[PDB]
Amino acid sequence: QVQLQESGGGLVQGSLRVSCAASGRTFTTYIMAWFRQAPGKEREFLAAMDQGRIQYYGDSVRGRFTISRDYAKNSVDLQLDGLRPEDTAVYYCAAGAGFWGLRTASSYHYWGQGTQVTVSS
Amino acid sequence: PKIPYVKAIDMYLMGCFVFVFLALLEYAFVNYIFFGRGPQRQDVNAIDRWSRIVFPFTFSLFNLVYWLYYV
Amino acid sequence: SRLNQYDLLGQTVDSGIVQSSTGEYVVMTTHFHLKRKIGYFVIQTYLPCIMTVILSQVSFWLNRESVPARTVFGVTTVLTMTTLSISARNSLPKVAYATAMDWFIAVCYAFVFSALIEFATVNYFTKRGYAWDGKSVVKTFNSVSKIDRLSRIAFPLLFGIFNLVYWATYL
Amino acid sequence: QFSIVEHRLVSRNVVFATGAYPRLSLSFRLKRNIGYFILQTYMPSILITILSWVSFWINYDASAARVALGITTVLTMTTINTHLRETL
Ligand SMILES: *[C@@H]1O[C@H](CO)[C@@H](O[C@@H]2O[C@H](CO)[C@@H](O[C@@H]3O[C@H](CO[C@H]4O[C@H](CO)[C@@H](O)[C@H](O[C@H]5O[C@H](CO)[C@@H](O)[C@H](O)[C@@H]5O)[C@@H]4O)[C@@H](O)[C@H](O[C@H]4O[C@H](CO)[C@@H](O)[C@H](O)[C@@H]4O)[C@@H]3O)[C@H](O)[C@H]2NC(C)=O)[C@H](O)[C@H]1NC(C)=O
Ligand SMILES: CCCCCCCC/C=C/CCCCCCCC(=O)O[C@H](COC(=O)CCCCCCCCCCCCCCC)COP(=O)(O)OC[C@@H](O)CO
Ligand SMILES: CCCCCCCC(=O)OC[C@H](COP(=O)(O)O[C@@H]1[C@H](O)[C@H](O)[C@@H](OP(=O)(O)O)[C@H](OP(=O)(O)O)[C@H]1O)OC(=O)CCCCCCC
Ligand SMILES: CCCCCCCCCCCC(=O)OC[C@H](COP(=O)([O-])O)OC(=O)CCCCCCCCCCC
Ligand SMILES: CCCCCCCCCCCCCCCC(=O)O
Repeated sequence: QVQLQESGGGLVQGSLRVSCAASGRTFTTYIMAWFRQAPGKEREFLAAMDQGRIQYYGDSVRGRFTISRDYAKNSVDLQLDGLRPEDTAVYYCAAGAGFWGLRTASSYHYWGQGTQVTVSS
Repeated sequence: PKIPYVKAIDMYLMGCFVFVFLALLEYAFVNYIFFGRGPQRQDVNAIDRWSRIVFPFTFSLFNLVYWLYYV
Repeated sequence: SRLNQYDLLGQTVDSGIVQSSTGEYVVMTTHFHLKRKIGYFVIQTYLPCIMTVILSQVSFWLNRESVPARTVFGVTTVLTMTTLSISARNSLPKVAYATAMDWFIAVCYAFVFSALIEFATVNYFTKRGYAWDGKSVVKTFNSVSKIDRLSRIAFPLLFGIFNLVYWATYL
Repeated sequence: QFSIVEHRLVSRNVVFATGAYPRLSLSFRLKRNIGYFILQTYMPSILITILSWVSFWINYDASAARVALGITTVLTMTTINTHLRETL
């Protein structure tokens, strides 16, 4: 079975780093991405990296969040700087070749359990 | 040349393959009707006589359809 | 759209950043979404393999006393599957892992192998070396093999379930 | 077909007769993957060889069946070898 375990903090007053380790399959050729889901059931694209180390970002989090990949370890990391209260949400790690997508959740065939992140002021 | 989609040559070869497959299945049917259902009863020649006419006629009809639809 | 085996569904246009050893660079990207055409492989590979498996299963309906007929039939069916598998894999790139059509071909090849083994097992228990005379009500005669009788159900059923699982998994 | 097991970098001065010339070398160790060959070549050969043993369980008097089985297994193995030679 293919799993995407997610690690990272959940409470910050702030900087954070959310890591995602993939097991069960080698995702060298796949586009590894991060999605956000705030309360109300809407999934938001945040960042993505492809085999060419090319970083795509959403407009809402452009220049703030940084996505990186460790191809040897088959993992993807998302560094979050400049957190605000509205960033409180569940962050999902996703992988899959981007067909009709690269910004749509439907193009990713693998998803992580998710990580809750909260910010308090 | 390798053109990966269906062409007229593919249809003709497929039809001929289906015809030879059906001839072999026809003999299998004859053998089953004789040795399989035969003990229970107590005409395979009728089946063979039917096949001798139907197979050439059906193949001729297939050839006519192929050589009219494409030419 | 000068594509033979693909359908160009559309394009997705985007922009991004690449952080290389020499600095950060803006990279403008487009993604052309292609879907392969399946009809060629249906007519040339899948469907002849299916009919060859059906042929290999038709052996169960012949009388058990036709030993040379069924032997030649099964072994020539194995040869036909070998030819079809070779021709099928001639038209693939040399990837390592197994494609879906490779699994289909392997399963069909295993099916014809098992059909020939089934005939061998049926022949092992055949007693008399002569078939039904044609004018007797059952001199004794060989009974219809139980192995053949339930193989006529088991083999097409298993092939149908495999076909359903295969064509639901990928389509 | 391959997977890069390891890559190495080495810098060395080749001591040529005129003098020492600098050199760098980037080496890759490639391991071939056998999923291709387990299915394409090994499995049909093994199963044809297994089918060739079915002749032993057929009665000795059934000459036509045993002969057809053996010689057609020979023909199938020849076909496999020849077409494998062509493709590889
Ligand atoms: C694939 O296969 C290729 C084979 O073609 C592999 O290539 C060879 O790789 C190995 C390492 O994997 C190389 O070994 C090393 O070379 C270094 C060079 O350092 C030296 O160079 C100085 C000049 O710049 C030289 O004065 C010193 O001395 C020796 O070196 C000269 C060469 O100039 C040589 O003639 C003698 O051997 C001298 O004794 C200086 O040492 C060398 O340092 C390495 O040795 C070290 O390892 C131990 C443990 O770390 C260390 O403590 C020691 O100091 C020891 O010296 C080692 O010899 C080799 O040179 C390569 N050969 C060629 C032809 O390229 C490749 O690695 C494989 N890769 C894969 C991925 O499979
Ligand atoms: C007893 C044992 C029981 C075992 C059970 C056996 C059951 C048999 C399973 C069959 C699966 C068939 C494959 C189905 C895969 C789905 C494929 C499909 O969607 O159909 C089209 C392709 O096929 C095609 O047009 C190609 C069609 C070729 C038709 C050739 C006629 C052959 C007639 C001879 C009789 C055939 C039936 C025999 C089956 C046993 C799609 O393409 P489309 O249209 O969008 O665009 C044009 C095209 O060129 C590009 O796709
Ligand atoms: C697909 C699942 C197949 C299950 C098959 C299993 C089906 C099964 O269990 O039946 C028994 C079978 C032999 O059955 P089979 O019909 O061939 O043999 C009949 C019977 O067993 C006696 O030999 C004879 O009756 P009798 O003594 O004279 O009264 C009769 O001859 P006759 O009376 O006409 O003269 C024979 O026809 O032996 C195996 O187990 C095969 C090994 C497993 C092989 C597995 C092959 C895959
Ligand atoms: C006793 C019978 C022996 C027959 C063997 C010899 C057959 C030779 C037939 C010649 C076929 C031929 O050249 O037809 C060409 C024309 C098209 O002409 P063009 O204007 O395109 O150049 O027509 C066409 O468009 C191609 C049609 C092909 C016809 C197929 C003939 C079927 C033969 C039945 C064999 C039993
Ligand atoms: C390694 C397998 C080779 C090919 C298949 C040979 C076996 C098929 C014939 C079955 C013989 C075994 C019958 C056992 C019945 C008994 O108990 O006597």
